[PDB]
Amino acid sequence: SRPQVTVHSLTGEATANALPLPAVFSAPIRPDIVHTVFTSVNKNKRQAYAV
RNA sequence: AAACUUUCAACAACGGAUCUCUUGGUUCUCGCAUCGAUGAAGAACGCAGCGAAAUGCGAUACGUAAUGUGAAUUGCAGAAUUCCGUGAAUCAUCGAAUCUUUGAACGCACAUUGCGCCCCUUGGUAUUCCAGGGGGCAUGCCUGUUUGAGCGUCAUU
Repeated sequence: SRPQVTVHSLTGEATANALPLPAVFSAPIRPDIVHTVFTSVNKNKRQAYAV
C-alpha cells in the first residue's frame, strides 16, 4: 500500500477524503525513453514540403 | 622638399551585399462538377472628362436594368444630393438586356472590309424605281412534312 493523496476543494481547502496512489507514479522515470519516443512522436504531426 | 607611385586612415563617390519585411510562389489535404451552333476558347477593332499595361465592356461600349447596402468617388479636373430616401457609390449581388469585326464560323467566295438572294418593310406619286430599318439563306444526320419521280411491284368487266 501507498502513502495516500488528499483531495482539495474549489476554495483550496483540504477535504477529509483521501485517495490511494494509482501505482503509475511508481513507474520507472526514464528520461532516455521519453526523449527517444518524443522525438519520433513530434515528427508525426508534420506535413510534406517539396520544390 | 613638392609632384609622382604605393600603404594606411578620415570624408565623400560608386555598387546593391547583409538584416528585416512580403496582397507572391511551392507542396499537402478537403469539397464540388460548372465550356460551345442560344455560338465558346482564342484573335482583332474600339469604348472613360483626363490613361500605358492590367482589369471591365461592346455604338446601350471601364457600362444599362434589376436586388441589397445606405451617402460617396478621389491621381487630377469637373459635376452632384433634397441626404428622414426610389438613393451618392470604379460599392456588393446578379436572374433582364445590348453584345462591333472575326474565330468550330455557317449566304457565295478568296487573302475580295467584294459577290448576292428572300422575307418583313418606314419613307422618297410610289405602278415605275431610290433610300433606310430588321430577320434569315453552311454541312452531315435523325424524326417528320410535302410536292413529286420511278415498265419497282400488284390490283383492274
